[PDB]
Amino acid sequence: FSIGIGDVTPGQGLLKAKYELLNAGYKKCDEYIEALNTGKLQQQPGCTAE
Amino acid sequence: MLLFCPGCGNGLIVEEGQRCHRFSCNTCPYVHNITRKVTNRKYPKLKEVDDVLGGAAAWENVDSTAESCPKCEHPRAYFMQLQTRSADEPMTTFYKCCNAQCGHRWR
Ligand SMILES: [Zn+2]
Ligand SMILES: [Zn+2]
Repeated sequence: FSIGIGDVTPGQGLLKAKYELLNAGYKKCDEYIEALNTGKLQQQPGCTAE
Repeated sequence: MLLFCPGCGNGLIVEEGQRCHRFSCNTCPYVHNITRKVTNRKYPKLKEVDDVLGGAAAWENVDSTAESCPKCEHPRAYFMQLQTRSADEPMTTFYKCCNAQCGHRWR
């Protein structure tokens, strides 16, 4: 019963999903940054704009 | 408001004379008769209005021949103008549309 660097290596099924998920999250965060800095942000109840 | 003596530059106090109220120095003879209306407005900060109008409030600003909202092109929407801070602010305009299978909030 052994462990190794091939037991934590990511295959091809992860290095394509990770890129798309990082791009989707970064673009939605950039959209919320742009919607806070230059106009309307639909403010959640009980907090400030930031 | 603080007002200061042109002579010595100490702080003036308001007192009453035989014909008028006066701004008067405590350390020199200078007095200034209040002849006419003088004022100083603070304009403090009012409450938030964001969570106060939501949820079918008692709005009233709707009028005959009012404009339809721009998305639905129906007059099934309220619109209002309010000061958000003190009343020296120019009033901002805001509107919300509520129709069947359609919820939106606009500016
Ligand atoms: Zn003085
Ligand atoms: Zn609507």
